Amino acid sequence: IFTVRWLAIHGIAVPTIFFLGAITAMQFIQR
Amino acid sequence: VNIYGLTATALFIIIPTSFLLILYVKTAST
Amino acid sequence: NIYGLTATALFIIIPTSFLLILYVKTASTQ
Amino acid sequence: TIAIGTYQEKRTWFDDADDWLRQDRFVFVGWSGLLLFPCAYFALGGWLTGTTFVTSWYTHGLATSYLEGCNFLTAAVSTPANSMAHSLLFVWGPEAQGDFTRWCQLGGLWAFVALHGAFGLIGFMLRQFEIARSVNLRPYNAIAFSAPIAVFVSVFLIYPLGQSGWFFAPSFGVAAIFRFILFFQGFHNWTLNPFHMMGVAGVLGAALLCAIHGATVENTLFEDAEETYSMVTANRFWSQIFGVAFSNKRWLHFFMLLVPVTGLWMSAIGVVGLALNLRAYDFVSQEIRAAEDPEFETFYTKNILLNEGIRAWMAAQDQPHERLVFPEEVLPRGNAL
Amino acid sequence: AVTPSLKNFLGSLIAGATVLGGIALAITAVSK
Amino acid sequence: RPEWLDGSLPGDRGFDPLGLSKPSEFVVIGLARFRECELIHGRWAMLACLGALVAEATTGVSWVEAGKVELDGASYAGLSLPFSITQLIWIEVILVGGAEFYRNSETNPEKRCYPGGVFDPLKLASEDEERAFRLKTAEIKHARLAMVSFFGYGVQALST
Amino acid sequence: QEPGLVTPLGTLLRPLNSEAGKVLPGWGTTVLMAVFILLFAAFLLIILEIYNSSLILDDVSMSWETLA
Amino acid sequence: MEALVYTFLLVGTLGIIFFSIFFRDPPRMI
Amino acid sequence: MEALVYTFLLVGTLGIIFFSIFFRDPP
Amino acid sequence: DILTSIRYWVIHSITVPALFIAGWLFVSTGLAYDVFGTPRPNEYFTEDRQEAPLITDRFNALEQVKKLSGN
Amino acid sequence: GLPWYRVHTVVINDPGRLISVHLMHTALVSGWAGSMALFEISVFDPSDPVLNPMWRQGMFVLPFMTRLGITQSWGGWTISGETATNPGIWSYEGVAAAHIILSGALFLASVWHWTYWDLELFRDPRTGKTALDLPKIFGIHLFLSGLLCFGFGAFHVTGVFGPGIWVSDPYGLTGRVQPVAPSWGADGFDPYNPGGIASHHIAAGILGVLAGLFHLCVRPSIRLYFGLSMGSIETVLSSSIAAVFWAAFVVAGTMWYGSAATPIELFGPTRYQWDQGFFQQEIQKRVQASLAEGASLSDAWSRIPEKLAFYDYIGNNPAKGGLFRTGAMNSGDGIAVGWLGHASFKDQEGRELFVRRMPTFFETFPVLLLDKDGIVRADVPFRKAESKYSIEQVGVSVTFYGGELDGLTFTDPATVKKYARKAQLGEIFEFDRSTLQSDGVFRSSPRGWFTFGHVCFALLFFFGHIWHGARTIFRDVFAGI
Amino acid sequence: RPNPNKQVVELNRTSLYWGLLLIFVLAVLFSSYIFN
Amino acid sequence: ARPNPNKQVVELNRTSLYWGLLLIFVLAVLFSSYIFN
Ligand code: CLA
Ligand code: CLA
Ligand SMILES: CCCCCCCCCCCCCCCC(=O)OC[C@H](COP(=O)(O)OC[C@@H](O)CO)OC(=O)CCCCCCCCCCCCCCC
Ligand SMILES: CC1=C(/C=C/C(C)=C/C=C/C(C)=C/C=C/C=C(C)/C=C/C=C(C)/C=C/C2=C(C)CCCC2(C)C)C(C)(C)CCC1
Ligand SMILES: CC1=C(/C=C/C(C)=C/C=C/C(C)=C/C=C/C=C(C)/C=C/C=C(C)/C=C/C2=C(C)CCCC2(C)C)C(C)(C)CCC1
Repeated sequence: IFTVRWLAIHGIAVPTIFFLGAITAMQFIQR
Repeated sequence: VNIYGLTATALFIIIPTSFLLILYVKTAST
Repeated sequence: NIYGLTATALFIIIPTSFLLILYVKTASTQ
Repeated sequence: TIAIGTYQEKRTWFDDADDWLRQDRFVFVGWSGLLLFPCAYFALGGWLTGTTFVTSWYTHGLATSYLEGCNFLTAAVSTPANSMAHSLLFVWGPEAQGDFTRWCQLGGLWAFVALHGAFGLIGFMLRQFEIARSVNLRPYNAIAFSAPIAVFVSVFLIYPLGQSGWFFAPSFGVAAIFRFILFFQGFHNWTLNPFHMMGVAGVLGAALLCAIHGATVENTLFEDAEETYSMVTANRFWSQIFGVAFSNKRWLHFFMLLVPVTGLWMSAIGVVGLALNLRAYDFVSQEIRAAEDPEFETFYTKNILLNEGIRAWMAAQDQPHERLVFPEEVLPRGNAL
Repeated sequence: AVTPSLKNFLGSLIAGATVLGGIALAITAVSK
Repeated sequence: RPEWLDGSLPGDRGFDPLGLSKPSEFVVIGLARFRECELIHGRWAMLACLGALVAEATTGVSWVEAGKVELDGASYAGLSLPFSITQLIWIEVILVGGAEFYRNSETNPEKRCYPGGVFDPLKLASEDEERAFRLKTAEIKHARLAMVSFFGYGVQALST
Repeated sequence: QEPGLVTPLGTLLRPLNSEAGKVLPGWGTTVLMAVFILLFAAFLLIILEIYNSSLILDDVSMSWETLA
Repeated sequence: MEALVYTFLLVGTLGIIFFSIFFRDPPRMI
Repeated sequence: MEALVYTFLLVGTLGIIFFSIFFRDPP
Repeated sequence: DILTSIRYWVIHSITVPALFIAGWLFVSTGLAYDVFGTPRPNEYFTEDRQEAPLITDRFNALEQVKKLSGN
Repeated sequence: GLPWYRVHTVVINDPGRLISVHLMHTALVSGWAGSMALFEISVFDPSDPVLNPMWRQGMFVLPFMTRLGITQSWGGWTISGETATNPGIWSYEGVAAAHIILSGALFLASVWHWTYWDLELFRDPRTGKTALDLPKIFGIHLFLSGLLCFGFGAFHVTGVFGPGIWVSDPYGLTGRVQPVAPSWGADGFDPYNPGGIASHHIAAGILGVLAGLFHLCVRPSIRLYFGLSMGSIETVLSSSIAAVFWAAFVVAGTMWYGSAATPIELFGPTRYQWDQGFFQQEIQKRVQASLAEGASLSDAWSRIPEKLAFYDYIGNNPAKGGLFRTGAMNSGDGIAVGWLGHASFKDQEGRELFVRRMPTFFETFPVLLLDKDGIVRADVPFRKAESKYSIEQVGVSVTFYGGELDGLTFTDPATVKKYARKAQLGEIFEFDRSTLQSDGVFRSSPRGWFTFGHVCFALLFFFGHIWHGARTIFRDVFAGI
Repeated sequence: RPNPNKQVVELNRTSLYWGLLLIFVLAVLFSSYIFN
Repeated sequence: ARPNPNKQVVELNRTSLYWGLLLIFVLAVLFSSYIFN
């Protein structure tokens, strides 16, 4: 079900996970 | 034109006026 | 100095007179 | 139907929308939500994506992104270049002409974040109003929150509008805020403006009031409708320690409300004054006394010299659009005095 | 004469109307 | 045909798209006046149109230009008059104000719109029900025609 | 209580202030109001962008040199 | 400057006279 | 006489504080 | 209404690693530099330019930035 | 009883005394206008309108009187700088006296309306209690406002009946009151176009009278009536305060950035004209044209009017003042009395050196004489500091073209340093610093003071709008819970 | 302990008018000499 | 012309008087140095 709380949580969370993966990849590179 | 004359005149105008207004308001309220 | 001294004197005197008048009006009725 | 009042009116689309929006749930949406949620969400997203990927190698000549190696403290969302002046910098505007990459390079994210954030604060205040009306309470929270809105408007909108452009507005970052603070100290003598003095007094007094109230309530509790602490004992204690003490709960809590709001409003007025370069910079009598007599020296003169040093040693790199090249012999120095 | 800035501004107005209508239709669909 | 167009009035033509004269229900927490207003506006419109046409025909000066030459020198039908602008405006305001003030002091709207009496020299009104109504429709139609004609004249005066 | 003071000017203007609390049932003409608000917002955006040089038109120059 | 002060003093005196004449305490039980 | 007026203002503030401390109205 | 059952921890155990790998590939492949225009560590200073670039223009910014970015 | 901040709420349900207090405020405002005009005329010095304009003497009300056509005085002088013939009733003193008389009349009317308040006009015919039909009063007042706006825009600014408004050339050299023809089209929204004023006022008056008729005829809907609380008077106050600070923001922004409604000959130049080198570019273009014609340097530089060179000077920049540097500009750096000329700095080799102008944002700026390509060539070192490119070492010589000092060349390093410091600010001018005992630090233009005051008022009024809207939309709980 | 000797000062409107008139007349008379 | 029902009296207790006097004197102390310049 696409309830409002589900929408809020997913909208906050998905970019957070994407950005955390990106930042870890940045940590991998030299600088 | 001196500051002393103007300030003395202003104080003499204002301070007794304030005192009299205080007393009159006290009387009228009672 | 005349401008500043006059402004300071008026700012000290007039609002204090207003507040004192209001308080004396209040204190009359016990 | 709907009982509007004296007469009953048939329900309408608006009635259904209002009924759904005000329905109780985990996250109270309300009518204000339509304006608050999108604007605030986009402001936060823009800030994070700007600090993560977007650079400033062209607007300021500085690297201010995680991708370039910056820390959390140094990363920031830089303002657009001074060439843009006061351009609203729409992505569809003449500056970028739709190109997202060039729009990010020119620094449109700052304007995007600032505008969406200001509308988000407006929506948040409307949300406070709506919730207070729903719960049937006095909306003193909105009047309290008016002060942050005034500070944000005066610092992030009015000040750049009165200045050369958006370039001199604060940039969203931990280190950029310190740069802005030192910039005001140097070029404005902002520490001497009486309105900033009022703001400092208000904020410190608010902190003092918070600490005193918390400690006093927590130290006069009753052992266990009726109150949870003894007002009489606290009043006696503070009357015999400090000299004066509160006797009315209403007055105490209203004072707690009143102090910080007044402090911030006076600070906002001072910043508005600075926006037009109307500064409380110097005392002419002290200046002439110092000029005539070289041996006369006070702490105000030392502050003036420090401001001169700040300006001269910062302007070379802080304002690249001026293209300033100061020779070593014109830079103010202590030994040259 | 229609300058590129004016055309872009008209497109922006159309997009704003589109997003407002999207919000309105979402509210209408959910509320019903 | 609109329901509020009850007919039995000279200007009935079924033209009221916006429902200005449409009655509406009210909650607490007229056609005669509008007909009178149309009548008066139309009367002045025909007067102005006839005057403008006659002035253009006889002396030839433009109606829009009239007033500039009059202020420099007063003249009617090519004959001078010994009046200045101040006396002219004073006489005009006094006489028109008197005529107005006598005009609106009528509690009866039927006489307010249609005073008759001395203003009708010939006994044309009488008590006829058809011919009088037909001529009344003629007056209202010519009033509308004059109003639209003078609006056209005013539009053409601008941008020329 | 007793009727207030009566003055010819007051009686002349009496019909104006004699319809308090007088409303139309339903939503009335709110849709027209919304349309006009939208139009006014569009016009305000027009003039704001013109004044800000973010909307450039051929005829307008937006400069002190337009006083020529 | 001094002329303005004299004019203010005279105007104030006239105003006090006017207030005393008109805004007087109504006399009762003469 | 600037020092004089500064001192007068400071002494007035101190007097107001003293009067508020010692001449407060009873509850 | 908290639900931390195994159903949650198995349905959400596939998409989350997918997002993490997607972000890692986004940074590694070089799409991050292309999309946002951030210069690479070997492109900050080109052959013709050896200092911080300056915009110094408003309506010519687009092609000027394109020219001074090495493209 | 009412606390000290609720005293003026006794007239919240008494229309007569509300009218009385509003009349009293109007009388006070008119009296202030008259008194300020009288004081300004008493202080104003119309001797020199070139180097001592009205915006230089700290005149606030005089520019606003002059903007709409008041250009003569009973003293025998005009703001242009010519002898005044048949000044008529509408002069500066006449306007001040008229405002004073109006203030007195309004005071008397306020007294009358305060004394007699129980009027049958304010009583509801049905209930018999005090009431106001707010939509109908709004309709009447909007009708009047639209009529007045149309009249002003069609008869005053257009010059059909009125005198016109002040219009000037782009560089503010030849300006005067003229009729302004309406400009319908894409322009008019061009802020610096005077025809926009007439076109806007005519169109807005027509729309305002139409809207007044509509609001006069059509009653509001019940849903809107309850939503906006049209039965209460405080919502009117909140909405009025909202519109008021909106207008204050708009006017302050228009003043600060300049417009056709704020000519620079009445309020002074703008910060952004000094930032972008407006007058400097105009002067350079004119002198270059004169040089290309065939004239020498001296005669070409002599053709530049003193007014144009005066505008190109950082002293008149409204962003160089201070918050507590009160008074007129003349008290700041003296009274301008003459133009020395244009200073050209040349090293011993022969290269022409240009002094870098101080940015409008620095309080103190080091003086630097740059090359033609921007390379630093000379500079006065910091006080008592070892130097390598000082004036004495490089050997810079200054020569003046046009103005008071024409054809005079100086080689003494002291006077060269002095004139370099003077030219750092822009054009060099002779100043009388003894008449007014000027301090030596720049003050701010009336433009800056107006902008600062009105932005501060607008912020405070935004807070007032918030507070009064909250009070009017929460009246049930604000009834004293 | 409360003081039995407690009294209040009164000043009717006539006294206020007299005092204001007296001080303003004294100021008018002596202003010329004070300014000199 | 009759006794106006909207009749009320303003009051100001001693605490308010002290607050006002302190505010006035503190503002004067803060701004006197600036005004004298
Ligand atoms: C917004 C309205 C406005 C604006 C923009 C101006 C602008 C100006 N006025 Mg005008 N004036 C105004 C309203 C305004 N005035 C009013 C309402 C009055 C009547 C009281 C006057 C009376 C007046 C006179 C008599 C004179 C001026 C002068 C001036 C000029 C000097 C600038 C100035 O005031 O420095 C002063 C600016 C400040 C002091 C800034 C105030 C900063 C804060 C708000 C002060 C807060 C103090 C606070 C209460 C604490 C007080 C402490 C206590 C010791 C006093 C300038 C053009 C002078 C001039 O050059 O004209 C020839 C002049 O002589 N004005
Ligand atoms: C259109 C403007 C307007 C009007 C008509 C009102 C009218 C009112 N306000 Mg609102 N208000 C306004 C603007 C306005 N206000 C603004 C801009 C603010 C933000 C600062 C406020 C903030 C405000 C609060 C917080 C409160 C009110 C209250 C009131 C009511 C009582 C007035 C009062 O305080 O007693 C009379 C006030 C005094 C005697 C004190 C005056 C001392 C001032 C501060 C110093 C002197 C100023 C100087 C002489 C004049 C400055 C002129 C300047 C505006 C140009 C009254 C209905 C009160 C109310 O009814 O709430 C229950 C209340 O609590 N107002
Ligand atoms: C040994 C310790 C000695 C301590 C000495 C110092 C004590 C200071 C006492 C300050 C009293 C201030 C006036 C209170 C006026 C007064 O009577 O308040 C009375 C008030 C209590 O009010 P109520 O509760 O009775 O109010 C009832 C309601 O109906 C409202 O009236 O007390 C407070 O508000 C507490 C806030 C104190 C705020 C203190 C601020 C201190 C500012 C100091 C400024 C220094 C300037 C120096 C210049 C040189
Ligand atoms: C701009 C843009 C946009 C938008 C975007 C967005 C919306 C985004 C989002 C974004 C986001 C939404 C992001 C997020 C992020 C997040 C993050 C980045 C996080 C982080 C975290 C952290 C960092 C953590 C920390 C911690 C913790 C919590 C644990 C403990 C400890 C610590 C502290 C470590 C738009 C479309 C409009 C337009 C175009 C582009
Ligand atoms: C009765 C009459 C008369 C007389 C009249 C008169 C003479 C009047 C006057 C009047 C006046 C003579 C008025 C005045 C006024 C003034 C004012 C009203 C002022 C105000 C001010 C203000 C308000 C300010 C404030 C402030 C300050 C202080 C500074 C800045 C800040 C502020 C803003 C706060 C006669 C017999 C002839 C005739 C008949 C009638």
